[PDB]
Amino acid sequence: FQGPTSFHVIQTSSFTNSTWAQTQGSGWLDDLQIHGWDSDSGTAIFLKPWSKGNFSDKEVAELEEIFRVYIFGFAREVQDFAGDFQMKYPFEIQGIAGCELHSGGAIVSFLRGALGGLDFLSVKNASCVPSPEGGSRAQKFCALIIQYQGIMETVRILLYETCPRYLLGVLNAGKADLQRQVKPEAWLSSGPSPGPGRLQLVCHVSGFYPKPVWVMWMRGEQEQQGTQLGDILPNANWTWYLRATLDVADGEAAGLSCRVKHSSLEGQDIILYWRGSGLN
Amino acid sequence: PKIQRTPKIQVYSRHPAENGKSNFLNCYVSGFHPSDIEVDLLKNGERIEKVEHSDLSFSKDWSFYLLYYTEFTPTEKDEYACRVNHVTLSQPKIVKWDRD
Ligand SMILES: *[C@@H]1O[C@H](CO[C@@H]2O[C@@H](C)[C@@H](O)[C@@H](O)[C@@H]2O)[C@@H](O[C@@H]2O[C@H](CO)[C@@H](O[C@@H]3O[C@H](CO[C@H]4O[C@H](CO)[C@@H](O)[C@H](O)[C@@H]4O)[C@@H](O)[C@H](O[C@H]4O[C@H](CO)[C@@H](O)[C@H](O)[C@@H]4O)[C@@H]3O)[C@H](O)[C@H]2NC(C)=O)[C@H](O[C@@H]2O[C@@H](C)[C@@H](O)[C@@H](O)[C@@H]2O)[C@H]1NC(C)=O
Ligand SMILES: CCCCCCCCCCCCC/C=C\[C@H](O)[C@@H](COP(=O)(O)OCC[N+](C)(C)C)NC(=O)CCCCCCCCCCCCCCC
Ligand SMILES: *[C@@H]1O[C@H](CO)[C@@H](O[C@@H]2O[C@H](CO)[C@@H](O)[C@H](O)[C@H]2NC(C)=O)[C@H](O)[C@H]1NC(C)=O
Ligand SMILES: [Cl-]
Ligand SMILES: [Cl-]
Ligand SMILES: [Cl-]
Ligand SMILES: [Cl-]
Ligand code: NI
Repeated sequence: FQGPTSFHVIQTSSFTNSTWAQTQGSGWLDDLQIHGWDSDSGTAIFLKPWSKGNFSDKEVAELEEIFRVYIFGFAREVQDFAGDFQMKYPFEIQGIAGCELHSGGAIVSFLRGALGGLDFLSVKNASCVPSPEGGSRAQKFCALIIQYQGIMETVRILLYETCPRYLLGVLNAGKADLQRQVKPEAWLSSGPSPGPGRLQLVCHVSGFYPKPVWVMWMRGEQEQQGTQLGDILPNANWTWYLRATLDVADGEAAGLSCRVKHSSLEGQDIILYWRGSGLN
Repeated sequence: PKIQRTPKIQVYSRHPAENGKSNFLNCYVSGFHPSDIEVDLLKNGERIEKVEHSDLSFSKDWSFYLLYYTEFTPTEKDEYACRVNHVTLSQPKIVKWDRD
């Protein structure tokens, strides 16, 4: 099937000083947000009608309570122990946890934590593993949390028992949006390129869903290996935008075309033709 | 934790720019750290009021990213921009939209 294959929740916890911290969180299917965390209320914001997947309201509420309790206690413990391993304010902690469906059907779970934007720890085999960037501080931290009752057991349950069945339920409940097909549009632009007698041609491709796409500058049926893909950029409302560029000598630009292949097109590729001399 | 990351700022329209035709102006701000950041979309150097944005997310390398956007009708003379302020930036950085 098409569309996202993973669910994850993220945490950004910003510690301004000894007494002030604030946590942002959200839930995601690959890059598509399906949950928000509302710090006004300590509850989740459900962004799609199907964002609860096949979970009952009782179970959703229970998970919300777990997160609400975690978010509050995390800040409490981090502060109490910020004196223990010397940590200078301000600092920021990040966390990502979830699971992913792989080819063959297997579901793999993951949890990673970061401090100041560098890896700090991960959970592997239901055990806390310090990352080498986290230093001795990450070692002391892992040895601490494993002693606090219930934490690792709750983490184990969520990672390996709750997340896999949530992912399967929500991938199915949301399939009409998740596996929809949205045709891109494409257009050409130009502009100066570094060096004498060089031009940069740009094939813009916008509005496609799902994310996998193929864009190539061509000469007839010969793909131009010099094609450079830019990073895929988001549009609002769950579609994407991509620039494919080609550096070409002046006077060798004629004969170039841009071909777009996409799952939504039903084999009707988009082909754009570069014309010279300001004939667009 | 010591090293801060200045934002990358990319401004682009949802559709090819055509004068008179409603469009969407996107500003993608990425690669930055820490997460505190201020982002405005400008019309002729004035802050646009009706601007939406994504909730905070981050890359595999822990760098933050945000998408800000508004509807807009491009014209011949109107100028649009994205203005970012961040602890790595001394003054706010203004990246102009260029339909090319
Ligand atoms: C949300 O959906 C989840 C996925 O549901 C399936 O997929 C979606 C897309 C729809 O198509 C659904 O109709 C469909 O059910 C639900 O989770 C899944 O529930 C099923 C049904 O209970 C469950 O099947 C059982 O699996 C065990 C074996 O599981 C072990 O081994 C497999 C490898 O083989 C491994 O993958 C697992 O992780 C385990 O290690 C099996 O023993 C059971 O057999 C018994 O029951 C069947 C009748 O169903 C009977 O024929 C047998 O003879 C025997 O009695 C049964 O086959 C899936 O394992 C499970 N999948 C996952 C990933 O968890 C989910 O259901 C809820 O969770 C379940 C774990 C279970 O407690 C259910 O009773 C719950 O309702 C559903 N709802 C929620 C809230 O999560
Ligand atoms: C490895 C990273 C974890 C390190 C974080 C450490 C700082 C701890 C701050 C939280 C303090 C928690 C308070 C103490 C115990 C909590 O109650 C305990 C358990 O309670 P217990 O049954 O033992 O006692 C009864 C209490 N209740 C009566 C209250 C249930 N709960 C917790 O610690 C929460 C665990 C946090 C898990 C974080 C996310 C894990 C992965 C998520 C994967 C997503 C899949 C979900 C699908 C939607
Ligand atoms: C931590 O930071 C907060 C701001 O985020 C500080 O709050 C200010 O505190 C001063 C001193 O008491 C007050 O005069 C201000 O009115 C507060 N501002 C706000 C917006 O609340 C807080 O005091 C800091 N704590 C410590 C221990 O330094
Ligand atoms: Cl996708
Ligand atoms: Cl909260
Ligand atoms: Cl639990
Ligand atoms: Cl087209
Ligand atoms: Ni500067």
